[PDB]
Amino acid sequence: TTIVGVKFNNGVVIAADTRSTQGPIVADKNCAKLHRISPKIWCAGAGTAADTEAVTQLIGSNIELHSLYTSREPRVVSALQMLKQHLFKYQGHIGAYLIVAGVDPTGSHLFSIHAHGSTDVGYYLSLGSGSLAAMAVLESHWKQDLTKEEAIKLASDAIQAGIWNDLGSGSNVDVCVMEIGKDAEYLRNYLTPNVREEKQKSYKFPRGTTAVLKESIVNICDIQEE
Amino acid sequence: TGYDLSNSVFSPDGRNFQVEYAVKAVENGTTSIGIKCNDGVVFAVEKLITSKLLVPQKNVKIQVVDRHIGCVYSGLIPDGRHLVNRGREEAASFKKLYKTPIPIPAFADRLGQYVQAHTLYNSVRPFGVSTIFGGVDKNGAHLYMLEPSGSYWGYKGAATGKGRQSAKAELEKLVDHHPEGLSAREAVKQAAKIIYLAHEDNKEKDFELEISWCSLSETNGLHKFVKGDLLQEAIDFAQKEIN
Amino acid sequence: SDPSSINGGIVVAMTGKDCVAIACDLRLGSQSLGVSNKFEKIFHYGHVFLGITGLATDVTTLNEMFRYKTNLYKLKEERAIEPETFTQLVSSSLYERRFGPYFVGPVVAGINSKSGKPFIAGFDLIGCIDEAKDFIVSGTASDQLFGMCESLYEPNLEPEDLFETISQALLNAADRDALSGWGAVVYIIKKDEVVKRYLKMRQD
Amino acid sequence: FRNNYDGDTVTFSPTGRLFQVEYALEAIKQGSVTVGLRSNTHAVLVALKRNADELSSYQKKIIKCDEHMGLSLAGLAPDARVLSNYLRQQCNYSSLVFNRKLAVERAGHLLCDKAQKNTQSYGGRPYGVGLLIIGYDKSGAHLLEFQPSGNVTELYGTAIGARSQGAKTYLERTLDTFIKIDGNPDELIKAGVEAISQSLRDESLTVDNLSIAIVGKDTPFTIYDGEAVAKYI
Amino acid sequence: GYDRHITIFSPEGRLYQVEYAFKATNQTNINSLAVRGKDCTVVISQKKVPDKLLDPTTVSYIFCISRTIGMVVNGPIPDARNAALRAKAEAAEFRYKYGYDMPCDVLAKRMANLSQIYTQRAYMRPLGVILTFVSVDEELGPSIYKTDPAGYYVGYKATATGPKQQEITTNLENHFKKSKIDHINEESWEKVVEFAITHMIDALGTEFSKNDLEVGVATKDKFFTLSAENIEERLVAIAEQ
Amino acid sequence: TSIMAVTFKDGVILGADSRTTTGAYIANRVTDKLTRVHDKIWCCRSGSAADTQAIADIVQYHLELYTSQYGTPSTETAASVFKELCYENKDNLTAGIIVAGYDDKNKGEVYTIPLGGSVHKLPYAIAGSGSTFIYGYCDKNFRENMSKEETVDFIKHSLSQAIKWDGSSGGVIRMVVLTAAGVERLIFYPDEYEQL
Amino acid sequence: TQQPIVTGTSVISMKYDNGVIIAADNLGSYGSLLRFNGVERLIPVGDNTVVGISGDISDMQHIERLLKDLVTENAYDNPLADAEEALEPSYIFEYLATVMYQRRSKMNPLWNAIIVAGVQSNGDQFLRYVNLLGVTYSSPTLATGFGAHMANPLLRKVVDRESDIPKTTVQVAEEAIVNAMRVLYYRDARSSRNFSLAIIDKNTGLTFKKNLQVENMKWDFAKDIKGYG
Amino acid sequence: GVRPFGVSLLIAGHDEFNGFSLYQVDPSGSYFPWKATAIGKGSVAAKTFLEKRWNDELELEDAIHIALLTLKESVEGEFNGDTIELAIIGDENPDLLGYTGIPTDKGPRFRKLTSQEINDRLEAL
Repeated sequence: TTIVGVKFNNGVVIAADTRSTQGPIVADKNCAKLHRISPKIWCAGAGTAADTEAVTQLIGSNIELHSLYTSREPRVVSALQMLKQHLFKYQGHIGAYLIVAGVDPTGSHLFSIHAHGSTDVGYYLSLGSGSLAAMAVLESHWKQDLTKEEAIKLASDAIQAGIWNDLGSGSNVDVCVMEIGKDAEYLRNYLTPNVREEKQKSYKFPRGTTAVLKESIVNICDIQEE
Repeated sequence: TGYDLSNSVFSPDGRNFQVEYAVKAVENGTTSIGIKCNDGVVFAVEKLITSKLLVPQKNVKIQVVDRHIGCVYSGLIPDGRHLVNRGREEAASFKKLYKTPIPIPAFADRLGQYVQAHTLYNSVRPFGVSTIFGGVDKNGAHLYMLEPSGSYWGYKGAATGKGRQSAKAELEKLVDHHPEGLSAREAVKQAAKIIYLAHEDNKEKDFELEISWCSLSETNGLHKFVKGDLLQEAIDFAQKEIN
Repeated sequence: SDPSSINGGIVVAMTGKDCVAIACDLRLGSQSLGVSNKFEKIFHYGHVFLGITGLATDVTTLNEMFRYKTNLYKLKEERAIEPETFTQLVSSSLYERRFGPYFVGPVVAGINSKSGKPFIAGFDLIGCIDEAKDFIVSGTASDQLFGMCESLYEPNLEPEDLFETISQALLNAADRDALSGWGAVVYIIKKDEVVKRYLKMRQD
Repeated sequence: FRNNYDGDTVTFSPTGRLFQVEYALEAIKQGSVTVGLRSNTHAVLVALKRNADELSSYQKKIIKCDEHMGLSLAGLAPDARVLSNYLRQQCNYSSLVFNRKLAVERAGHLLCDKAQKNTQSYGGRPYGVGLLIIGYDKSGAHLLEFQPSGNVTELYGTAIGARSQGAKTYLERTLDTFIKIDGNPDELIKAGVEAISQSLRDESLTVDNLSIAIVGKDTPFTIYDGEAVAKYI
Repeated sequence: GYDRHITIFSPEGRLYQVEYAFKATNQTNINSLAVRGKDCTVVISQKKVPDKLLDPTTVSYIFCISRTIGMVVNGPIPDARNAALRAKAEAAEFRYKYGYDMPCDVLAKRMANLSQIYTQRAYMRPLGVILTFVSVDEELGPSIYKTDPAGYYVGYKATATGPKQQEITTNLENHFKKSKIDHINEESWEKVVEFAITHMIDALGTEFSKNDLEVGVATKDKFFTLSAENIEERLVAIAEQ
Repeated sequence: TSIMAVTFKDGVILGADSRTTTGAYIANRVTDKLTRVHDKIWCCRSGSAADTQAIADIVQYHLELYTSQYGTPSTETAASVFKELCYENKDNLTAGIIVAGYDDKNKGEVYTIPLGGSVHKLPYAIAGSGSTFIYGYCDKNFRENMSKEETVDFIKHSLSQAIKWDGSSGGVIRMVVLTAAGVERLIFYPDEYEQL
Repeated sequence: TQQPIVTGTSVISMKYDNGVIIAADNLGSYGSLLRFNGVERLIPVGDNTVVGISGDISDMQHIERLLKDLVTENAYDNPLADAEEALEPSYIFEYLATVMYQRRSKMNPLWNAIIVAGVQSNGDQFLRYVNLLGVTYSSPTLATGFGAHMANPLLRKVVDRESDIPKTTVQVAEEAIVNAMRVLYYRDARSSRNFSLAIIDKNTGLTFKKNLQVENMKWDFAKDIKGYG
Repeated sequence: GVRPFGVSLLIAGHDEFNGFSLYQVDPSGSYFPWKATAIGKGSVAAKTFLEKRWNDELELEDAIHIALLTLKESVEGEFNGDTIELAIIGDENPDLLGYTGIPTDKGPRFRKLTSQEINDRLEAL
């Protein structure tokens, strides 16, 4: 898990790797980790996987409810607040730790939220277990008032340091750039290290290698009225 | 009308008929006055002596609240006594939580919401007392009066019961003589005369004069009944001038 | 022994061209005692198939549970259960016991009836929604199975080819598992019809 | 005015006088006569024990509430009961928690309030029964009257129920004599007998009917009958 | 009639109870005025001057609900107070819930929904007050939202309320057509107050003292009441007419 | 973690560091912990960040209601509302909260609410990791009704020694100056005071 | 379950012929760290009672506030009261005990050890003890914790029994308390130099002597020794 | 003791499975799909007009012009696009999805037509 957040002048860019693991076995080659609270409020989730999806779905609705109720796009801080209280109640057993990002009419934000209930603001943040690796690049190169263009390089390069050092970081890098006044530009598969390669040898079996003891054909199809 | 036979229906009057009746009852109570002074307040009340079998100064109408809020009320005695008792309970919660005595307008607001609900609902009979209350809190001296309507305002004088008419007239001198309010000791004497002339409207039974005060300069901003010699003296001042 | 692995069992699914397969072994054991040679655990709600691994009493419970909920779906909405909606449905339930989760591994397989689109998805104890369309594995011997499925499987398999591939994957893991060995059944599920084949394999 | 306004506690007449209240008072007039009086050091209640017929035992209407408390009823029997058990309850709470005997005055403020709650409420019963409560606290002897209204009043002497005219007059006259008399249980108890004869149409003077209670700074709450009230009768 | 009393639908299907609330909210006879300047929102209400038995200042109709948001109340006082609680309360709760200051528009919507619940409650009799929220809103800038006793609500460019509301409206309508915008002229916050004071005097025909008015002014991040004497500074040029 | 407030002639000055560490890792070096609960009542947070942050939001909304209905809260009033929640939940929630706020009538007021949860007015207050280190240094150097500039300096002198002795203390010394003027921010880089 | 966090220390007290004396140093320690060196642990209620509270400071204020309300409650209803049903040390005492045992029954006490000292309406001297488990006794001499072992034995030399009460004058009693507190400062670390003294005498009311100091420290023995050297 | 909702709806909508759909929901709590329905004072008038001029098989573009005319019988003092709120549920708008770069998610079906847009549609009538 390596997730980054970088403010840039006219927005913010969030990135995280697609590779998913359940234990030391790779569950999914690709499955994006970047989840949609709303069109311009995205977050990427770390922690217990199950909890991260569930909390996003439950809270999602209330945020959607808010939006329509008020005829106005909720604040980035509004999502932040609502998220924080939920976790706090269970004193963090619900173990979602999230980078909350977004743009809204107020402006651009980047926060972190932990299951215990602690918050921070960062210009540039990193989360996951690959936080340590990604940050190091960030802290060595980042300057004040990076361009959008520059944020996007610094960002992607940082995910690469995660990939190579953290086993669970891997495959395609997916990026969502949220800019003031514009539809988020989800850059699906921005980065590709390498992909599945076909095995040298074929594992095609001539028919009749499987033996067939008995057969019963099931009809899920509609029996005649006749 | 049927609005008098079903509480809490919006009359085309805009005020339900029952609530109006409730006000009328305030008048059947005793002349009670309050005087806002320059560093405290005075409460004064006419307590009719029913008979010789009644026992001096033992069912006193003046009631203590908190430790700085002086309270007296006119109309249904049973209704008011429950209300004063409700009031302490509210103040109590306020003290524990915020670790501070209740401001007098805080106290008025809290009471205000309590009355309001109990008229907006069918189930709960409208209150039918007017309460004179106040004393010396942090923001100093205040005199407020709480209508059973649930309006309350700040005042510089209060008068209620039957003989309020007499009372208001005598209160106009106070303001002209001093925008400040009269000195708290001297206002004990004025207050007796006001109750006594307004007992010429309520002479049919005997009466006893009961005064109290909460004053920063003569009470240290705690509540006390004025008793003994100050009280007996006050009666003479009044007796002398109405002669 | 955690309650799931008392009863183990395995499920392995693959997509092929215009078809899905869902297949399992037939061994039911509790510990050292094997209890029944023949025992099913893949059920179907309409054209959508669900096999379920794990703790046996919880298997039975959830199967009823879902049968109940899916009945209402087809009646009220006046359309067949799809795989897409069904994946969310399995997920919702699983999460409600966060603490003390159902000790099961559900596996969806079915074809969306609106475009023929082959669909498989898996689940663990805690409601993870796994989107691998290549293959999905589940049970105790999930780890074994993954290792077969990753070498043997190839993108794009003819229906009759896919049937051989999955069968060898199920069979060899079976004999390298303890809590499996007895018999097998493969559902090969196509948009037109279902052929269900009881295989002949080695038995202890 | 049957039904309509003043037919239920919530609904006001225009003037705002409940007609029901006067009826609850009427229940007291229908009630057993009792005369209460005091001196500084003793409080003495005299009550005629009503009976249906000869064979029915002369029934106590003076009820000991506590060791140092007691009450007498005139009015509706069910109401008196719910109230009396409550008197007992409150006195026990204070003794346990706060050490003290429940003061007589302070118990009355609560009793008032309880009556007003039923007047606020939709439904329920405003208590339709009047109670003469006597007690010995650290303020010495007291005598209250509890009204169906709720109001509690410290009075030297009062009488409620049937033909109150003769005993009230009698008390006004002898007011000065029994209040000076202290340190004499026996004489207070005499004053009180003499008082109840005036109220009665000489229905009975029997030892068998009059029951006298006394609580003060001297005697605990003790019920006196037969021979003990034959001294003074 | 029983038909008058039922909280449930009347035979007409338009409540008698609702028409009644509308009667009520003109018992006090408070003519109030609220306009939108460029960057300032002015609210004015008659401050009655009673007898000396009451203090005049204390008597008010303009109340500070929260930061930025003020409320002018038209219709009886005890019901005003009842309502007032619920609005102060929600502004706080929203700030807790959502971690940002509540916008004007959202507070009015909440209160329309509570109004409607009141006629569904049998016991409850509907509140018979006008709540007009004024603010310098977070996004929208100067904002006026007027809420009816029934529970209808609508926004305003400018408004007046009272039995004599009609006269004031006309002046404000024609003014805005000549000015060809919806904002009272001048960026300056001070002189817009004075244009409001003046327009109130005209319509009603009665010159009001500082004693007879109260002036609440919205700026960025405060709603606050001016001094008695501040009012006078405006009033003096105007007063000779 | 080192936090402090020190009264002076014209009010009170709130100071804090800003470096918060998780294990050995510095999680954020620029953490804000001067949190406005009221216009001129601010609080300083130490202990568990999660818990103090929740606490501070609850109090905050409470003082808004108090301002509107009952009139403006004073520093004492605030100290009680912080106390009561801290006390009943002394065990579940860890809290080292300094409630300080400025009345023009009583100048600067500082009240410390320890874990146990009690109100104690002090001329100055220290808490967190770094307070043990400076406990005696401050007593030696305490001066009542001092100049505003001397107050700035003092905070700076004492905290530099906290950083030396404690490596989790550090980052920008932020300040909220409460005097009648208003609310003023000062920010002082490590670069200045560490070499000083 | 309440567990000690902030701490308090010994309270010494005794009966004598016309009243009682209670004294306690002024500390609110946080363990080894003597955080607060002047948190006044004696809380007078009227002149009638002075209630000495040791153990947690947090609960000292909880109870302090209960007492503040209790004064107001008493004054409600029959306010011409002043010595009748008006509060006594016993009234106060009984209330605390009952709450305390209910707190212990929810396995979460208020963690204090308390001595109520004062003079009844009769004039009789009152000294009665109650603590967090709910141990109740009265004794001519009473002390808590460290005081129990050290300042109690000297008190007993004087007021050995009931009969000795009259013989003990308020003057001897005054010497006795003051001398004893010096000893506790010498050999307990918790104990500060500052102490407060409160005398409830039936005739002179409350005489509350604050901020007295312990002097005449012994270092005459310190200078004799140099140990091994 | 709780009165019926004071309102009767049309819920018009679009979903994938059952295409465009048109409903009425009655404050009773009975609902019915229609080809065409209108409600309010001018319900009589309108329904007959739609019948004459249109049937479902006709395209949408024609119906918008038709609907304006129908509503125009109702009131003729002002028909300006300020006082008239007109919307369509139709095709997706992948612009208004608002998180472009993912195409598979359906955009919003609903698009509310501005006053200016109404005025364009008035000169097409």
